[PDB]
Amino acid sequence: VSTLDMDPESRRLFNVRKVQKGKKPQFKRTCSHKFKRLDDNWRRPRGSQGKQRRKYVSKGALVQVGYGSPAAVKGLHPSGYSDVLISSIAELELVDPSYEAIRIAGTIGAQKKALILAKAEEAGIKVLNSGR
Amino acid sequence: VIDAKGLILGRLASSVAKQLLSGDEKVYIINAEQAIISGSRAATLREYRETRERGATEFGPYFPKRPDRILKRTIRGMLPYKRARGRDAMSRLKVYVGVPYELKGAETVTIPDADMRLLSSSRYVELGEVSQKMGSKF
Amino acid sequence: YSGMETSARGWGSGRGVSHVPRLVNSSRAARVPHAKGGRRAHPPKPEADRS
RNA sequence: CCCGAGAAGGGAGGUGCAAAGUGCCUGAAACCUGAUAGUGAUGGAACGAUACGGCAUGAAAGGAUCUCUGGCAUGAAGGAAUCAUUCGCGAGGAUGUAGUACGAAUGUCACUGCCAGUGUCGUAUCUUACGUUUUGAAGAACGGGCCAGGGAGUGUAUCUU
RNA sequence: AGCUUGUAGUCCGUAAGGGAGACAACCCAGCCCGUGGUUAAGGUCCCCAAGUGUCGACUAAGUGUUAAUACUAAAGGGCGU
RNA sequence: UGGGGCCCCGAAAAUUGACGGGGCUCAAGUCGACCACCGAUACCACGGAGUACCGCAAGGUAAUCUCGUAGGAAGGCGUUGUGUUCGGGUCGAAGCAGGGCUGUGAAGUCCUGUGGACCGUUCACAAACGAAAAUCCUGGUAAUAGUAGCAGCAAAGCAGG
RNA sequence: CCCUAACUGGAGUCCGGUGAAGCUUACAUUCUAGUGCACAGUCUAGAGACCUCUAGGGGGAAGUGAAGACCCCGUGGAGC
Ligand SMILES: [Mg+2]
Ligand SMILES: [Mg+2]
Ligand SMILES: [Mg+2]
Ligand SMILES: [Mg+2]
Ligand SMILES: [Mg+2]
Ligand SMILES: [Mg+2]
Ligand SMILES: [Mg+2]
Ligand SMILES: [Mg+2]
Ligand SMILES: [Mg+2]
Ligand SMILES: [Mg+2]
Ligand SMILES: [Mg+2]
Repeated sequence: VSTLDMDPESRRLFNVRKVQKGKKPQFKRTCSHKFKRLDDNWRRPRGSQGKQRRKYVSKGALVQVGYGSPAAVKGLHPSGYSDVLISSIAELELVDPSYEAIRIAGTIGAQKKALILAKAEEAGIKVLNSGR
Repeated sequence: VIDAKGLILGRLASSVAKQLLSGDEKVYIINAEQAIISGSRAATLREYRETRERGATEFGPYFPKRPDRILKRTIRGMLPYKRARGRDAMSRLKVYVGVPYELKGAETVTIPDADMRLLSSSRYVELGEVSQKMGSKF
Repeated sequence: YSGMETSARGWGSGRGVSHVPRLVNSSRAARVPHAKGGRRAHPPKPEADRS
C-alpha cells in the first residue's frame, strides 16, 4: 500500500508501452494451427519459398527488434511495480517497496509463504501473488 | 419506386445499384420492359442471343428471359451480391413489368442522367423487345 | 559395436518402404543411428583424451 | 446385501491419507464417446493476420486516475467550412477570412464500472500450405494419414591461423 | 520460337507494401514498430474510395473499353465519315 | 489529285465465357488539353525499438543507418551433468491440461486442477545437448467402414421331442 | 453378329451375426475462361450451388499400386 514512485517521463513511457504492447502480435510459429504436432513458440522461417519468411503482410509479423518495449519501463509489471522473484525470506532484506513489488516462489509451501507475506506486510513490499 | 420508361439500361442499373448500396430503401422498378438499350438492333439481339444460349444445362449461366428479371440481373451484376451487402441489396430490389396492382397510385422518381433522350441517335431497342425476341412472355 | 553387430541389409526400392538396413528375416530396421536400437552416431570414445 | 444362468460383470457398501482395485505410480497426444459455448440445412475453400461488432466467459494469476463518456490547457506534420473580391469559355483557381476554428499526443478536472484477455460467429482488406529440387512451386514435381518418443559436424594423429 | 549464344544497365534469385483481373523479375517503392497527414504509380458510372468532371472534335463498328509485354492479325481496298 | 484521323471489308476452330464482370454511344470508347479529388509501410511529423561510430561517463550524431537466399561475424534462450555460492519441498517436489504477466524472441515466472518425492539458482565448466520433414525408425491409432470377404470347384436341410 | 430377349443357379440389392485392407499435408458442393514451370476443385473474373442418405457404372482428382524396366548421365557394376 504505497504510491508508485514513477516520474511523469516514466509514466508516459509506461502508457506508451501499454498501447504498443497491446498492439503487439503474438508471434506464433508459421502453420502452427494446421498441424497438432507444432507448438505455439516462435521458430524462424527457413524455407526459400515460405510466405512468412518473405514477409507477406497477410501471413503475420516477423520477430524483430522494432517491436521492442521502451527501455525505461521494460520488464515492469502491468501494475507498474517492478518484479523481484522471491525464492526465500532472505531476499526481502534487499528490496525496497518504494517502486518495486515481490513475486513469491511457486514451490513455496504455506508454512514459509505465510512468514514471507507477514514480513512483507510489516516491511511494506508489494506482493503480487497471495491469498485472502 | 423508379419508373424505367425511356431510360438507359446500364445507367439506370448503375444508379439503382449505388442507391441500394447506400443501404436503406426498397427500390421498385416498374415498366421494366420499356427500358432502352443503345446500339444497333442487330448487334443488341446478337449479343443477347449469344448470352441467352451460353451455359451448360447442369452448370451454365441460366440467363433469364423476362424483362424484369433481365433488369434485375443487370442490377445484380453491378453489386457485390455474393456478399451480405449484395444479398441485402438484391433482397431490397423488386422489378416489375408494367404496373403491379399495389403500385397503382404510388409516387415515382425517374433518373435524370439515365434518360434516353440524352442519346443522339435512333439506334436503340427496348428491353421488352429483347426479352420478347428471347422467347419471353410478359 | 553397440547397435552394429547385426547383419542387416537394405531392401532396395520397389517395396514402398524406406532404404534403411533391415533384418534378413524380418522388416525391422537395424544398425543405423535413427533405427530403433541402432548405433549412436558420434558417441563418446574411451580413447578420447580429456586431460 | 441386490441384479445376473454365472467364482464373469454391475450397483450398494467397506479397507486405504490416496483406488493406486491385480502389466494396478504419475497417466500426455493421436483416436473414440458425451456435455457446454458459438454458428448451422442460401452456402466458397490454405482454415490465418489486422480492425470493428453479436453471443458465452473473465474466481486466481492482469488494470482501479484502470474502463466508459465529456470540459479545460499546450498542441508537431497538415488545415478547413462559410462569406467577400477578382480571374477563368468552363470544371475551378488566386487573394482575404486564416496558418484561424481544428488536429496525433502530452497534462489536469469531472463522469462512469467496466476493460485487457479467452472461446466461437459475422462484417471489411490481404494471403493459392510447409520443407526440398528448382532460373522459376499452390503445382497436374518430390516427402509427410495422425500423435508420442529415437534420429544427423564425433574422436585420434598431424599442419595452419 | 516463352529458341540458342553474347554484351551495357537494372531486376528476380534473395524483394515486402501499393497498382496493373490474376502476373518471380512491368510502374510507384526499396521495408524497424504505433499514430496522424499528404502524395507516388494508377484510377474516379457500379462491382470499388474518389468525377454520370470541363473544354474542342472524332467513332456507329459493342470497333473500343489491352502502357511494357511470350498476353495485341497482315498485304490490299473503301463515292464509310 | 496529294497528305492525314477514326472506322469498315479482308477476318474461319473446335466444353458455354471473358473489356477483369455488369454495362456503356455529344460515352463509361479514341484524340488534343485542363480542373478537382481518391490512393502506399514512399515523403513529412510525433512517440518508441535496434544498430553503426565517437565520448571516461552522462550522452552525441545518422538526408548521407534499418529488406534479404548461399555464407561470414557477434550476442543470447533451453536440456543433462560437474566444481562452487545461495536455496525450495508431504503446511506438498518433479511431470501433466488450461490460463495471467514479462520479454522483439528463444523462453522465464506466476495461478487453477491432478500428483505423491524430489527440485533449482550465482559464478564457471563439459556434453550421448534442442526436430516438422530423411518413400526416416519403434509404438499407439484413425478415415476407408460396420464396407469387402464369410458365394463360383460337392447350391442341404425340414418336422417333432 | 444383324439385335437382342426370356429363363435357371450363385453373387449383387434388403435384413440378422461376424468383420479386415489399400490411396490420405490441409480444406473441399462445383462449372467455364484466363493466369501460373506453358495440363487449376483451392489463384483471378464470372456462373451456379439448401443439406443428408441409398443404388449405379466409372467422366475427373494429370485416381492407387512403384525411387521408370525406354533415352541420357555416373572417370558405378556384372556377364560375355
Ligand atoms: Mg542398444
Ligand atoms: Mg537456388
Ligand atoms: Mg524428439
Ligand atoms: Mg527492370
Ligand atoms: Mg535485388
Ligand atoms: Mg509486387
Ligand atoms: Mg545466412
Ligand atoms: Mg516427430
Ligand atoms: Mg446369402
Ligand atoms: Mg529415379
Ligand atoms: Mg567425369
